[PDB]
Amino acid sequence: LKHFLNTQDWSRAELDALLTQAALFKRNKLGSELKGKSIALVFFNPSMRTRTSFELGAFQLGGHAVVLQPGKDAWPIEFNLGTVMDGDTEEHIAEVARVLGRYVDLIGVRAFPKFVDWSKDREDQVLKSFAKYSPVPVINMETITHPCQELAHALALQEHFGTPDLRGKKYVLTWTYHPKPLNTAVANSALTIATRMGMDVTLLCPTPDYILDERYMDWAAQNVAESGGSLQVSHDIDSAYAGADVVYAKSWGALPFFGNWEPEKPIRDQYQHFIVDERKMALTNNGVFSHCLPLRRNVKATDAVMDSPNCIAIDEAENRLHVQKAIMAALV
Amino acid sequence: LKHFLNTQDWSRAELDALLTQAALFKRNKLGSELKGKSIALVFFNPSMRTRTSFELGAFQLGGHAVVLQPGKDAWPIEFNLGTVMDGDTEEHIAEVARVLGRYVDLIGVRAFPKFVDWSKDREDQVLKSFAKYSPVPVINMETITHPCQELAHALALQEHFGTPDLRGKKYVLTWTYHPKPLNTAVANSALTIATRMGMDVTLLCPTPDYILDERYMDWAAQNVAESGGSLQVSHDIDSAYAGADVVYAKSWGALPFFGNWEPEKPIRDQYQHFIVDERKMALTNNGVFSHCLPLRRNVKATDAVMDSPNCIAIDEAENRLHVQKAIMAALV
Amino acid sequence: LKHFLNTQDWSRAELDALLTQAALFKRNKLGSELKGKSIALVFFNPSMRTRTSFELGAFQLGGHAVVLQPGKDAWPIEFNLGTVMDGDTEEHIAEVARVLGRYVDLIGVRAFPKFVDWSKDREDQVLKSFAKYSPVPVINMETITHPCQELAHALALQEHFGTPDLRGKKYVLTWTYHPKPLNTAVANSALTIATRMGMDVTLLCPTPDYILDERYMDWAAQNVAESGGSLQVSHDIDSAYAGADVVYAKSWGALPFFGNWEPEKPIRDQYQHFIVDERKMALTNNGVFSHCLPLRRNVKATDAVMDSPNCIAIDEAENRLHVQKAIMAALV
Ligand SMILES: CCC[C@H](NC(C)=O)C(=O)O
Ligand SMILES: CCC[C@H](NC(C)=O)C(=O)O
Ligand SMILES: CCC[C@H](NC(C)=O)C(=O)O
Repeated sequence: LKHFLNTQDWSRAELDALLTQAALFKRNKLGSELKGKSIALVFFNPSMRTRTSFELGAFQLGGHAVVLQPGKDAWPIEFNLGTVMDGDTEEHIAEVARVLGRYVDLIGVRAFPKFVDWSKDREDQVLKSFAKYSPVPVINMETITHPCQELAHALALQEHFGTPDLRGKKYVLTWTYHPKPLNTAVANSALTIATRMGMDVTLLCPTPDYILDERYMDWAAQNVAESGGSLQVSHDIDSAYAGADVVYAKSWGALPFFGNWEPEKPIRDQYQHFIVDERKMALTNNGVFSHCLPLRRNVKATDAVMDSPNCIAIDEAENRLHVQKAIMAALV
Repeated sequence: LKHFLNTQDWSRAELDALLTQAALFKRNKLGSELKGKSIALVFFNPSMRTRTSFELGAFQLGGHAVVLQPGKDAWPIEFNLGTVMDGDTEEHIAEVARVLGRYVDLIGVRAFPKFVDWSKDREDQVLKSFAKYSPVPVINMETITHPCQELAHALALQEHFGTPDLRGKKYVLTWTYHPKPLNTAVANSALTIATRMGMDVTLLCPTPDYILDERYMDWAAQNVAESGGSLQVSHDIDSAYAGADVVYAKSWGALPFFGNWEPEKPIRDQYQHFIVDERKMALTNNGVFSHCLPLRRNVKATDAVMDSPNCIAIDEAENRLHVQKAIMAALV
Repeated sequence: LKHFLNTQDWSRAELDALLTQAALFKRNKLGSELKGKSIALVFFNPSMRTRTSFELGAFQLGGHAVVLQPGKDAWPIEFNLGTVMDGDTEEHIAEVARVLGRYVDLIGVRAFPKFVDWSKDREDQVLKSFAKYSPVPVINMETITHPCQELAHALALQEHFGTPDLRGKKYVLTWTYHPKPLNTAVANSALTIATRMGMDVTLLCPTPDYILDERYMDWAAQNVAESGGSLQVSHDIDSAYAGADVVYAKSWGALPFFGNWEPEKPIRDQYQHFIVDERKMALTNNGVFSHCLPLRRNVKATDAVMDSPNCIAIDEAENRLHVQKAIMAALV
């Protein structure tokens, strides 16, 4: 059974095929690839673009999406095995996934980490459990990686540069400020796809404490050694931005401070200058800027940067619809 | 770009065309005016009729509605310009409207005032922001006016009297009781459409403090001088109801007490007799009664009045579906 | 006007026809029985299977389901007659049902008892009110009985035994543990359909305090005297399970302790051994086990029992989709 849990699990040929079908769907939006079929969109956290794009995608391909929110409308779910369910959870994922599998043709799941202990969050328990127990394909709508965002992002880049081959371009994945510590998911994904596409990647972040999990630093290393690109970690703003072709910002809490954010607060607060403004973007080679959204203006990026003709965030956002339809079509 | 923010922005010819198409859709409900198209229904407050009627309307015309609730499922939105987003809001309407505009063909928005300061609520910031930043038509699903309700109401009246020409009829817009101070939106809208239709309008309310915002009193004045009707403010029940052809009730907090409801509580509480009962309706010329709903029985109107054959509230409620389909068809 | 409030209200011929159409829909899922039609699914409590199955069912038959949650998105509703609505409820069911009746073709309603006073919960006020005021057919999505579950369950049994005639088989409806007192709805329904199908039924429960409401014990008595089966109440585990062909578990709070659960807590807590495990199921005649779900593993039933090839709960869950489509088709 083929799932869409991570682009890393797919071959470059399969990913290229997805992106191409995405471009094709962008040209002809209505189709019958999902006629009479349905997808259950399970959300354990908030969403605007993901819920909307998947729901419309199913509709445009002749299918139907059922939106579920455990703890809100659906019953809370237990994932640990062999435990006595006398707590807050009403049913086990074993039953949930099997039941849904009798109703729908695809299952999407969004579940952010709990931020109490990275040792447990990094195991990707919710996603793996759905994939384990579901008799139908499972799609990652963001857990500790955000693969649908990776493809929307990659397509937007290929569209901007007018070619599927991004090798050569200097890609800068920069950390940015936010009053709260966030998920590293989008950053892990950006690092993964940027290297898989063979670009010259630079992970710009405040201090070594903000370096991503080894799992992704290693995926990136293997991707580079096979794509022809390169990976580099930096803590100097100006040097990183210089000559860049692409700048992708994202904020995230330092992994070493999981379950202990009290001391990390003052640390991030002294790096508010990592905000993407005109000054930094001027150091790039007429490079493009993007963010996965939602974005806090004048915090993560300035109004000027967001309204700049070089900001392709809205195009990347649109592409979420096209890439997802390609993913659903490929899995059914 | 044409939007449906207020009937006042539309010409009488355009409004007559909408009402006619509404009547046509009421005769033939299934159509293809929205085939493959979609509308994002953004709700910042509760709704039963609006969400249901729009959702079914999109379905019946071959399209699909995506229901969103910022703060509930979708991310909270910021509307103020050039501010530092380090508060409760995650993204700016600038991005929200542009992203949705890449997904859907129409955007509906419902956003009640905050009731903290009428000076800010009356600016209609949420609605204006969507219309400003959206690349697709925007529809007012109720903010400080309720135009979809105006047309459902007008159509119901034309159906009751068997003619589109309502000139001559005596229309009474009466305030009614409610334990809490409410939005003036429906009252502002009733005053607007009743005069636009050229009826003899009387705004019956407890005291001068309950008179509506000058903006709408002025719209009404201009509507009368062009429709042939008339406007009048009254504080005497019996005289107002006498010979009336239509009685539309609605409760609302006195504008002069915005952000300071403590002292207004005892004021409204001494006017519970403004409730629409058999006695008052008997003073009318076999007139009809209606309310936008939801209605608190034995508080706003008595059970007898609600179950009276002269109460057309259910018909007006149904018309919300037909008028809205006419609006969506006209905007696409 | 025909509604689907309880299987008891339907003749055996009509129920047999529903089950047959259910089997037919299971063979050919896409149809046009609800083309252009819609159903309003009103939920006053949580749901995963019910919301999903009804929503997909409407879609597969060419219709559309509108999901509503009073108090969450829709306005709170009042059901008592002739009262002054100055409390938490915004509108009366009289208006709600009539308005929905102008929009949709069917109305489903789920409303659990309040658990404050069985004397009032047993009156089934919400369901009866919808059926009273709605101009369109009403469907019970679970209140104090769960008829859609009854048919999904019955069909699963007929499929397992390879015949619609279940007479002769020994059916055991056993109470099970749960940290909290639950609704008796599913148990009342199981007792009702098991006897209506003419099986040898045994209601196994801890003490006489856990016996179901007389209303259902009486329905069962009348069903037996007409179906040829038999009814029996038991408090001895091993004797009940011995030679059973079917074992259906469900937990519920003792009716005599409604509104006074404090003292019942220690009572249920001393019967945790009523859990359905391998030991008990081994006493059966290679019998099948099922539960309506959601189920707490290692509390209501053990992991071994749930993963046993004799557990048909997933099949019963799937059947909810098929039986419901048969119900909607029959009512339109
Ligand atoms: C697109 C994912 C956004 C989510 N953002 C927040 C602010 O929680 C995150 O950081 O993963
Ligand atoms: C149809 C709009 C109803 C809303 N009512 C309440 C009670 O908030 C209002 O007064 O504007
Ligand atoms: C299928 C109905 C399940 C509901 N369960 C809970 C746990 O509330 C009940 O006991 O009625």
